[PDB]
Amino acid sequence: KKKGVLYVGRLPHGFYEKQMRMYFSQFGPVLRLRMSRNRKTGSSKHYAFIEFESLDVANVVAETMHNYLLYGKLLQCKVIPEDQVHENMFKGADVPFKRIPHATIARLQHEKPLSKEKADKLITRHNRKLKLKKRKL
Amino acid sequence: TPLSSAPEPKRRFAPSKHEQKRILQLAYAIRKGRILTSEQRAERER
Amino acid sequence: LKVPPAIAQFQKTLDKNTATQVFKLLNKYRPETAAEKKQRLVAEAEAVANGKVSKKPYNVKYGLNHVVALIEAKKAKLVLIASDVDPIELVVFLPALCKKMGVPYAIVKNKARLGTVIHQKTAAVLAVTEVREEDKNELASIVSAVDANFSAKYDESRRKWGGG
Amino acid sequence: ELLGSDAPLEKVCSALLEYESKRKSLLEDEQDDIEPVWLQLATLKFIGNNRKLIPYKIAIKNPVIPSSSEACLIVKDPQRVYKDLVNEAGLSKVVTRVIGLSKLKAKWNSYEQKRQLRDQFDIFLADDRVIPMLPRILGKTFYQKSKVPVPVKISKGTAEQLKREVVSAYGATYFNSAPCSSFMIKCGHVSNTSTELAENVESILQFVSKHIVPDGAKGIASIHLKTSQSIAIPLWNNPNLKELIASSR
Amino acid sequence: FKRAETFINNYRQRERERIRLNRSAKNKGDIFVPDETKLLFVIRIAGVKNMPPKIRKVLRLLRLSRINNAVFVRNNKAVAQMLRIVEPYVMYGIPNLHSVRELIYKRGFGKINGQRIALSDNALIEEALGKYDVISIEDIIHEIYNVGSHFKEVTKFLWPFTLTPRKAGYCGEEINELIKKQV
RNA sequence: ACAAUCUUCUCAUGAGGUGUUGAACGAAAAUUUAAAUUUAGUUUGAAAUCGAUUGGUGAAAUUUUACCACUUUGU
Repeated sequence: KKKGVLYVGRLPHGFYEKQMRMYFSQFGPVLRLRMSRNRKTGSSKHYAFIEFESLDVANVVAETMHNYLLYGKLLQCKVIPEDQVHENMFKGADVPFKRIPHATIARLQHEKPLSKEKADKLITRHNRKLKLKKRKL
Repeated sequence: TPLSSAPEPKRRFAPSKHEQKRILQLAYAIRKGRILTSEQRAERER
Repeated sequence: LKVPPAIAQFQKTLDKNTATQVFKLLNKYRPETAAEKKQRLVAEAEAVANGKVSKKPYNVKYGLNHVVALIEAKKAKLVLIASDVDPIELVVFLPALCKKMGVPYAIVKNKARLGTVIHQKTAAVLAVTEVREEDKNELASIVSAVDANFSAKYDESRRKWGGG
Repeated sequence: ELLGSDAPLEKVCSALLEYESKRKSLLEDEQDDIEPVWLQLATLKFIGNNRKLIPYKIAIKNPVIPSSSEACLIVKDPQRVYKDLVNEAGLSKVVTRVIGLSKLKAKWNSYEQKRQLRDQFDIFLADDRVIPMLPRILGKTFYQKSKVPVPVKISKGTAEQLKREVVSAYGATYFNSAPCSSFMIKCGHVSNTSTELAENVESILQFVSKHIVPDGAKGIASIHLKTSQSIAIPLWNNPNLKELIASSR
Repeated sequence: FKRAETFINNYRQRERERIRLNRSAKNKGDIFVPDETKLLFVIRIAGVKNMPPKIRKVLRLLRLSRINNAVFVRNNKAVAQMLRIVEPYVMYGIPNLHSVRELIYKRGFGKINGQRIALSDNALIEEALGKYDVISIEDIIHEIYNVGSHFKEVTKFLWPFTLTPRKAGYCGEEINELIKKQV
């Protein structure tokens, strides 16, 4: 009845969204799944939240998968109580992090053609800024 | 602390004397031809 | 029937996953067989018979008198006790001695499995005393797992009379 | 002269010595560490296709790494042969530890172990044939905490080459290329005087315009001199940077 | 059931394979291209679940849709590049004339009417390859060994060999020895 | 099935070798184009309890990409 939610920590590098889905579905089906990733590059934060339709299935899974010796890491599985579950803390579910390659997009705009007017806008107050720096010095 | 205060014998920081006893015994019988050497063991097999 | 706590503790053994990971480390440190020992010694014999300095060996420690002496000397990092020793009083003190000496210990299943590591039919207890530098992290992770999956688990259960 | 047909050096570098000195304002362990001199360079176009995890062997005459800094050498298997060569070359006090590649991969696997090894030495030198592996094995705990192994060529394995390479390695500044248009190069510290600092700047500029910037010094946008907390005093500005970028793009 | 460690191991292999394909494609577009052999034998060693899409497409093009499948191909720059991409899952070698004849005589089966039919009689071969000047198993073997114009048509007509039970990569003349162990 | 291909060097004299756990703390500078990449440094158990950034691009047959990254998702 009550939608239980389980927190999995210390995930070994490779136990990712696809890997958890096919594994935890053996104990019981999973419809949504989310693992935290960094804003800048999307690298896994080695911790995730997995929900379950029934609290009982979440409870038994936490029992058999707590302190699990996986890849030299003691996998931590604790059931999060409902009062600490937030509505907006499960957005972008099973969403392949669209890791924006900021290095290349900076280069593309860096290498993008710039007209004389664009260069004049690009110059802007750089001489004034240099003068301001000289005035400060 | 460890239960026993007895000093550590030198035998635990030196090559085993039991094996050296066997090595000299084996080396003797190799000279006397009692045990087949590794190089001539293979030749007898083939 | 009702069993005392010192005998009841042997029914709570290490889980399958942790035991399987424990024996992966143990199988790296098996003692050399009677055949492999003879091959190594005869090889050094020819180098002596004709004409001619090593490192300390690495292996898992076995034997009840040997292991108990290593625990008392605090030389053992991990002690694995068989769960089905035919006279139970042979190992009934080992969990208490390991607790007193601060030795991470676990009760594993199938004393035959312990014997297979040491090329013997049967071993009552295995002990890992000191491993190579490559396996320091693997042993350290196992000791942390034994702490959680055996010591943190049970514990309160091992002080209760079992059975009945 | 090479950069813009002019040499506005010496005066700025000498003035920077007094600029930082005026901004001066019991402990047991003390050291001769001095604030580094950061030579900021700006390029009109991006200079890096991708993250290159090797330093640039910018040969210099005033070393930025003091001879009191410990060194760690990484060699290919076996490590005993190169350990004997280091001892026979008189580099025991400099090259404290020689680690074979297999031993480095195995005996240092934990992140804490890698961090402990990183903090045990001040500079890391690696064989050129084993440098491409060190991106792994060493990981982010090395390449982000200002510890980039140096590609020292010891292929033939002789004592005189070891002494020359280490002296060359110590007497040089390094910079890890990254994809961007701005970067900082270590030119020295306050201990080096003005004239030596100026010599370091010009030598670095020649090296930068040769093997770093594809179009040479003509592609340099601006350059500034800075310290850890000092103001980035503009060393030089391109008189035609604005029109060059407009015409190129 | 499937243990959690298995899924990570499959993932690590997938990430391992992705980098290897990235090595071969970018900055290393050079293949060995062995010479002195116009025909080579390629056998798919093994494959894993969730294999890379590029590797599967190469296997489908090379007709290696199943493991332990042996196919004879002509040495070419395009073939070498495809072989290098699928090198981890495919073993290549230089077949021998005696080995090719033995394979055709033992496990030589063609694709007649979309079905794998053994070439037990020369009548089927003659009817299927009337325009290719092939009427017997010996003629097909000779054309394959000599790598003629109709060898490509003969290869398409011939079904892939099933050399069920090995090293990975190029095996050279040792691949012919494995044929003796299979036929 | 906790196993698998991360370079223990090549070419040509120079040019290459494309690969890094996460979290936290913390500078002051530069160009790009506040947001973005560089960027003094540091602390740590392969540590972890919302904070997913959410663009471009292809490639199978729009859901599918767990990096497809502009050079930008099945020969």
